[PDB]
Amino acid sequence: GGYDTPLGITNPPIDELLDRVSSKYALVIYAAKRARQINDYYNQLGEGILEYVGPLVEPGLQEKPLSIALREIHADLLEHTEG
Amino acid sequence: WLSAASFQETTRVLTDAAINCRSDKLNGLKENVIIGKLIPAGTGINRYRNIAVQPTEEARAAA
Amino acid sequence: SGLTHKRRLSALGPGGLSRERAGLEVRDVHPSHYGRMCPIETPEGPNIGLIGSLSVYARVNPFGFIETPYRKVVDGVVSDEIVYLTADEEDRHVVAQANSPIDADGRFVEPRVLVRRKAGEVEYVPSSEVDYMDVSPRQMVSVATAMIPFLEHDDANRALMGANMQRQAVPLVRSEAPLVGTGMELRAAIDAGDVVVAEESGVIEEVSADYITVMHDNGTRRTYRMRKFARSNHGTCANQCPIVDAGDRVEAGQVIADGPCTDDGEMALGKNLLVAIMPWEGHNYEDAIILSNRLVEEDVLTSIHIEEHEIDARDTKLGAEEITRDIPNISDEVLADLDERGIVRIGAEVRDGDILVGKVTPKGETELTPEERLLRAIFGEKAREVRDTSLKVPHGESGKVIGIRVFSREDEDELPAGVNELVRVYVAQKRKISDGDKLAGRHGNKGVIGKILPVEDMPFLADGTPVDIILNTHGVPRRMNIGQILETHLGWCAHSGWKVDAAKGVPDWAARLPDELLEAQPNAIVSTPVFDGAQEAELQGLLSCTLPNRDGDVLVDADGKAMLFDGRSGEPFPYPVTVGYMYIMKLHHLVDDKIHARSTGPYSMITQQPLGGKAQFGGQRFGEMECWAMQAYGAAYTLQELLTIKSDDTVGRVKVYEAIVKGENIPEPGIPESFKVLLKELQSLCLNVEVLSS
Amino acid sequence: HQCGLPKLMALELFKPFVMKRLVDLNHAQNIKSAKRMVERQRPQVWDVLEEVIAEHPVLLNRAPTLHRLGIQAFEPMLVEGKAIQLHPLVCEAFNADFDGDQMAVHLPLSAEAQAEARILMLSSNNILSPASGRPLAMPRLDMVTGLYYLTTEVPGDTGEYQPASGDHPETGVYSSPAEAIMAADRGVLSVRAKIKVRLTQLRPPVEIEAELFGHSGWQPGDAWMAETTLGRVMFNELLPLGYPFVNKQMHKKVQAAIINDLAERYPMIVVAQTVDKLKDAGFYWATRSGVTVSMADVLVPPRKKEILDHYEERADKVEKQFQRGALNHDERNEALVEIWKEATDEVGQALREHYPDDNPIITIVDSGATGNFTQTRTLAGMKGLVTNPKGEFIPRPVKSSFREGLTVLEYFINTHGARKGLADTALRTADSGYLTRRLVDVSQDVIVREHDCQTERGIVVELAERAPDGTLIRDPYIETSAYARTLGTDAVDEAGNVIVERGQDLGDPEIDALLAAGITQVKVRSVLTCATSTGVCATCYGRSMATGKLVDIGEAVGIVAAQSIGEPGTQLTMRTDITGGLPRVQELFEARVPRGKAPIADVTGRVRLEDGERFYKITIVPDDGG
Amino acid sequence: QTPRQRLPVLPCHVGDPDLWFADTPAGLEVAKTLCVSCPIRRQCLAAALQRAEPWGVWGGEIFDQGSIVSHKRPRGRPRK
Amino acid sequence: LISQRPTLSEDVLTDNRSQFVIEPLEPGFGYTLGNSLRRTLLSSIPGAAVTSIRIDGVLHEFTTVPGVKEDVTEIILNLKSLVVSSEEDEPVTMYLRKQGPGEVTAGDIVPPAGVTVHNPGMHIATLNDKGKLEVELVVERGRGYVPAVQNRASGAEIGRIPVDSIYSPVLKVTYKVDATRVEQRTDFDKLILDVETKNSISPRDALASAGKTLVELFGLARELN
Amino acid sequence: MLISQRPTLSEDVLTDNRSQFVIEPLEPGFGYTLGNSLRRTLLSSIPGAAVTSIRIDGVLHEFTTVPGVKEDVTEIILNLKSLVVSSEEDEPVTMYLRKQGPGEVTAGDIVPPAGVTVHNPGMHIATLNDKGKLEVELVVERGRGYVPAVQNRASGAEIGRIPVDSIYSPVLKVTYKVDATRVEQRTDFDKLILDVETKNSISPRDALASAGKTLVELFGLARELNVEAEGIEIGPS
Ligand code: SF4
Ligand SMILES: [Mg+2]
Ligand SMILES: [Zn+2]
Repeated sequence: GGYDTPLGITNPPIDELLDRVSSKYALVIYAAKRARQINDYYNQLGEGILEYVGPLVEPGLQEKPLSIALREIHADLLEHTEG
Repeated sequence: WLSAASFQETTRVLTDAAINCRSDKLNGLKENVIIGKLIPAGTGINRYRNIAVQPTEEARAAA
Repeated sequence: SGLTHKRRLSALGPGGLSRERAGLEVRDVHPSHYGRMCPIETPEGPNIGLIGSLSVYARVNPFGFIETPYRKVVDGVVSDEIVYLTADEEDRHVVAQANSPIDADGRFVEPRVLVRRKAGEVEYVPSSEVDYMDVSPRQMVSVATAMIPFLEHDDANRALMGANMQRQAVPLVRSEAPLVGTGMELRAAIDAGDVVVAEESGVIEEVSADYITVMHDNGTRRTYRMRKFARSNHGTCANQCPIVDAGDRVEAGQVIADGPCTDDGEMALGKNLLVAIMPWEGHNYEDAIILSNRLVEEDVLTSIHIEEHEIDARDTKLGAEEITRDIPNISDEVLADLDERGIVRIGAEVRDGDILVGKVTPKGETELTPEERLLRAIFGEKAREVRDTSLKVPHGESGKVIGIRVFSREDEDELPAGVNELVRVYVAQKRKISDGDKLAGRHGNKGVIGKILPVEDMPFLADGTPVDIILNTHGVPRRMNIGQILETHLGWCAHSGWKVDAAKGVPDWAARLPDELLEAQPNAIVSTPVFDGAQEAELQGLLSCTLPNRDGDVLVDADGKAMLFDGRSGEPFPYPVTVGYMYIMKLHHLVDDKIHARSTGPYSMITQQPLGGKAQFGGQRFGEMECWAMQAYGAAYTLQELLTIKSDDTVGRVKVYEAIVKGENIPEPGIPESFKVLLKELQSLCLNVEVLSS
Repeated sequence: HQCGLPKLMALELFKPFVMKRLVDLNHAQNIKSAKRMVERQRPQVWDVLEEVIAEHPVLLNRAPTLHRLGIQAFEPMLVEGKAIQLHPLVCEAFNADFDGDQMAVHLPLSAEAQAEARILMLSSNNILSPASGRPLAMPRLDMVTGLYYLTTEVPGDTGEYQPASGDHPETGVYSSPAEAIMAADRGVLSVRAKIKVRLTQLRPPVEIEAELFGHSGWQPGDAWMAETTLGRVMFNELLPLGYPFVNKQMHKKVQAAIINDLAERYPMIVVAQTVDKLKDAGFYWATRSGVTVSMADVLVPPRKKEILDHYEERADKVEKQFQRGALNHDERNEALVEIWKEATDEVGQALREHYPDDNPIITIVDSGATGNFTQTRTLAGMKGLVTNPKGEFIPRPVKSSFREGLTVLEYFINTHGARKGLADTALRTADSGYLTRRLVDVSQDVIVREHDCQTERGIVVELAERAPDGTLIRDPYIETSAYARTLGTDAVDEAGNVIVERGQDLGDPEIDALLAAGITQVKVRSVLTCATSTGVCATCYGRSMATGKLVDIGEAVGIVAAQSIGEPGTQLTMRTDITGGLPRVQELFEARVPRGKAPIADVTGRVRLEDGERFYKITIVPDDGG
Repeated sequence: QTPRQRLPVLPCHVGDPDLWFADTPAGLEVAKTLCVSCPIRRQCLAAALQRAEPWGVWGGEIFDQGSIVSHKRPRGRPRK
Repeated sequence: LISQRPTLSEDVLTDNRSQFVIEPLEPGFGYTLGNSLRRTLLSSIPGAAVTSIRIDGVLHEFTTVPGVKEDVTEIILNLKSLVVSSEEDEPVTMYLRKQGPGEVTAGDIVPPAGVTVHNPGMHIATLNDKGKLEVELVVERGRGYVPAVQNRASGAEIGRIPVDSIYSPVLKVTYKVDATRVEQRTDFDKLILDVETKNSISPRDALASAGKTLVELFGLARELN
Repeated sequence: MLISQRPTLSEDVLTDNRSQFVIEPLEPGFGYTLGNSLRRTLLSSIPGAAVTSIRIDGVLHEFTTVPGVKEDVTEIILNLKSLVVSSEEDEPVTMYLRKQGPGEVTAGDIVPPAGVTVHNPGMHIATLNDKGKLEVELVVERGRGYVPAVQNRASGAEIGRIPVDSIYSPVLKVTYKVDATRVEQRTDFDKLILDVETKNSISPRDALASAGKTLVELFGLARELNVEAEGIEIGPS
């Protein structure tokens, strides 16, 4: 668990991420569906609230929704069940 | 048969599968590329495509 | 390259065999080629050995066979009756070798001389069956491959690449002659015809930038017009400039005017740049090249390119097109340069995408949407019943405008039917050197330009002179082209100048050296010919005595190395480093010809794939090997996306575009159009194709 | 994970994204105004473009795309200029030189596709080649020369430690590598001397730590002495904190072993940062090392004329005996071929004996950076023999070296072999593409489906057969036969206890335990014996080498297998009438009857060796009574 | 952060547009004074003159159904 | 502990080339100090050079004046070698009247107030009896090197030929240290600089400018507290 | 003219004494022109103090081991070499420490005379075992840079006075690198990233201040030759 702090696209580290899922494919689909929910919530905030809710962690200034979703998964804030 | 038509004798490969009414299965990787659906390997299998994503309820109340 | 495109022997074409029919025993080198076709030079693609060049001394028979000169040595006494022979007589007789030690009157010296035989054999014969000695060495070699110095120290692969990329240089704007070459550079320039040559001896009367009036001996005069900045066939300038004065006397055959790549008559394709062969901090890895900024500042490597753009005015079904200042609703800002009748003025600097010719086409009248009707009623504008098709400069092109040639059907000129006015604009950007451009030496050591450093953090000798290009040292031993190292050592010797100390007579290495190579001025030129050059002993002996610069300073010691400081850190390098004066060219595979991108542009008609080519936008081909790569990675979605919505799904492409622009999620892909085409074909061929749900 | 990008390309690439963003910042109120602003390239688009381009991965690809690592995903960053910059380590995977080769950029759009290019195809997560498991981000030529010069040790160098006493102490010891660095920045020390530092932040090797602390040396804290160089300390600080001290000379095989063990024991992000620090120090010490090529650094052997006269007398005697008609033409050419091969090997031996160790050319060769010794032999020594257009040898042969320069006839002879190699390389490229196409079209359906086939069958593995004197000599084919395969049954040494149970991954410590226990025949579980319907179960296939762990349940092992087999074409030379090259592989998978049909037995027992005239005829004695 | 044209500077479209069609002469006086700070009163006023406006504040000036007004009389008996 | 500070001495070889010697320094300091002064000198001395010219009979860079041996681009590459020296930072103009046969040296340029041309003997172009040459030039100030600033970046007419300029009045700078480094640990360096400048300003003035730039820069790192 | 962008300076902390400065942004170039000079001045300019030579009873020429103590003579020497101290008197002051009997000798056991200031008592220097007695003198003088062990040219003056190497300087390790921020809006301005770690006699901030002072005097030596010249200006904060 000792390294330099990762920077750019590699934060959070994938080898530490992967203990939350079973396999890389499931992790990819996990993050992509969460990012679709995030972007739908961001686009649909002008009117009344839809069934999707929020970046559960606080984002940066201009942060990509996929990166927000990955930090959520690393934050141990979601749960899922495969097909 | 759809994959088999890509090699040779496409007239011949069709014209006997036409007699047998040989329905294809769409299970390989060569045929799903042709008809433009998801390949059944990697992130295309039904274990990894029906994944439901939802927040945990201990963090639902923090929102 | 203009010279060596002629004297080319192909092998394919009508009446000849194609490349698929080219069996492997026609691309080889049959040993009758010695003197009749050069074995070095060939295109290196899928055309190796099919296309070859003539030799230097060859000559074609009345019947179309290829002759070759030979001295006719009689009874061990070498005569001078030069006798042309063909392949059959060469197979008949016994042929000697070019550098045989003749005893200064005709007699041989050693009794067992080298000989080529009938079957391509190399033997040893007593000196009485010899009846034909070669005229010279280098008879087996081409024209381009007779210009590489120290060719006999190089491998044939790298010699092939060097002689192949000697025909891709560019004409610079200064064109300095090389410090060391072979003597056959003057003849290849005055025989290439791109140098104006005086025809009768006389006295120059009046020079200019554009015409020379040579006054002959008897009354008559003659004026030689020049060609100032005419476009070549590949987009380079073809400028000429005189090299004489108003009072000189010239003789019939003297060079009077340099051409594109000439200096004082002889050929010159590049500049002499100081070089160093250490690896430098990873910026030259797997043979990249770094350069000083002095090349950019002093315009050492600065070509000129000339581009031609063309547009025309046909007759349509809905009327006739026209060339006007007036266009659809574009402001007077873009009309700041256009002349009274369309095209831009001469000298108006353009940028990317600006208007060059203002042409607007009669589009007829279509029906009106009610919303457009409401907006036009609101704003109160012209109906604009004509559609604009203006010639605009494509991406990344700029620079001045030289000439605007205009042809008209009204003006009694030859035009295709329906076309009324045909116009042509010449745009001439001056292009500096930049990273991404290709540089090459003479021995096929090419490489792109890595990082143009500033001048101060570039290593320098003890005199303060910074080097100008740093090569890499891992690329020399594994390719076997040490001709560049020998050329570099001789380049430093020829630059700094030598004087052999003949105090106690001539030293031992300088026995075979001629007179007046014992000493030479600094920055004087030499010439080593191809297969009889300077020996390594002569190179070491010249490097021993290399008279100092301004102070008492021999910057380069006996090994050829030198002591380099480091401009970035400051400390000296701990080990001495080879320096010396190489000669490198600039290649016409510049980056701006090659770089193109495409977001969304035109499309095919019969299919719906995007177009291809860099003249239009063009998109990259996504081959089946890359399909295999994506499948083996396991990314299904990227593969499906690359095969549905970026190339085929014509109703989904615009949905993707508007979803990107609005900011929503990307929608799910639809059925690609190729599958529907295949489905309709299979239904058309009386095959009851049905899909199954359950 | 980064890569460059020119701005005049990236602006064209990201045009709709930048249109949306600069409408949202009101620099242009409508889309047509945004498009005209982008076309005129007003200066606000760059400050918009950086914010729209951060953390948005793009792809790279170089045609031809041989194997799975041909397409990798990189995070872009803006480069003023016109050429795509590239990380120097990944050129080994892309097989890209810098002679003018061109790569192509694509761009993923959807959230799914960006997730795939961020997690799967990211360049930092592809270090091991899937064909063999060796690394492909290992430092190549230039940095390898740098690390070799850094970690070599020179006796007799400046400021060496000597224990010369009775008058004054050792004067070689140093309290800390900080003090050693200060002394080397002064004029005293060289990098490659031999000193006795007192390290504190480097973990000692296993034997020394067992000697001193036994087991509890937590090397964050403690202090110990070591008679290394300075350079090995300086290089060894690049490796992670837990890694034991190395103290060797960094030949390329040693660096492959270090990076392989590191990737086995540590996460990929640690491996990536380690190999990047390795690249930086490798380049910085490569430019200090003074590797230059000059004609004073190419020495001819001083015995070549004596060697050539001694072989020349034998060649002249053979030619004289053919001149008298004592033998035939093919015997003449065969004898001359043998004479000149012996002469070439003799002069190569003399050259390698003559060359000192610290020469630049032999340093580049010996480090494992590039090349072999034959190229040095041709560059100084003799060329040897050159082949024919048909392929036979020329019995002339060449007796000169490229430093001394060839003559006209010898250059003419060399041209045949040069042109032949040049054409046949492209021919072999096309044939390798054909073979890869056939193998892909056969095995494009084997994908992992279940997790456990639940059989008991399996193949056996030789694994370090017993010596006749009696010891376990390790078999040379283990990494391609026994590593990374799960165990079908357990292994028990001499009917005692088990050592490794069923289901273990069978890596190096299990290998060492089985070798120490003294067994050869294990029965690994593998595919061939997989009992699923279509595709293979995950637990049979073993450890996927691209990850270093077990495979998932969706991997396309068939396409990985086909690309890993068909990629090392264009390095399969046949020989100098039985096939032994690339077409030998081609007829194997086609399974046709080979030309060199040597028959096999049909029953055991004694045999009757028996020859007739000009062709043999052997019968076999049966023991079955048939 | 905008770097747009002079549209927020343009005091025509700063607030509610129905203010500019006020049915109270006092209520449009603020509107008429608001185009005292307008950069483009000449061309706007000229355009409104040539296009024969029927209504509203134009160029910092109200318009009748045909032409220019000083200012409209309110409801009721006009005064002395 | 050495109780001394180094004293900058001086030595003049020729009128535009002179030496400077600093002694004594710490060991391992002479190389770095000389390199810092060299990198300061070679690219950060403000000077003055011709930016844009405008001949009368031409419209762009790619033609020929009627009656000259050279052409427009050759006149450009001759004029890039000029050495002018201005006082104020504003664009001043200097002209060139020449008529009839002879040679156009650089000495025929008539400067306005402030500026001056330091090498009148430079050959620019040659003229026959039918040639007529009228060219103005613009002189700026500035430092370093700047590429050709485009015409459309300005608002000029068609005739305004732009030329990339090089204002740096220094040419070739080297050093050489001499480490005493004796066994009594009385060790010190002796930095022997060597400046040669392109006749515009004296090497003393060039070195003074470099030293003032470095002092002003290191005042920041001094000014933390 | 003007530098057109004022370079800032922002310190940092990793340990008690290991800072990591960063200067940003500079002119193109200039990162290597000031970072290398700053590194060398930091290493070899700041005064400090250390031990020059020791002399220990019992051993006069037998440099193998000392009676009573358990570790080697070389272990004692290179243990004592890493002892942080400061002084005032430019003459070579002397020291003395004495301890008998069993126990562990730490650096606080030495008695300091006037001027000297041992900045860590808590550091092991010996472990005297089984009724031994250790008596060691030390020579401390101030200095700069890092000299090697001075050869005993006065070997007739003393025979047991073994000289040692002496790290005079207070800093210990300086690394640096550059970067290439904002190549389009700011046209390739460089970001210097220093890294200085020192022993705890002084702090990195005042270390940087003293380095800047000696450098600005050294370059003002060159400046005060023609003060009426023109160079690049920065301005106020
Ligand atoms: S009416 Fe007056 S304030 Fe309103 S937009 Fe027109 S000119 Fe401007
Ligand atoms: Mg290549
Ligand atoms: Zn199985």
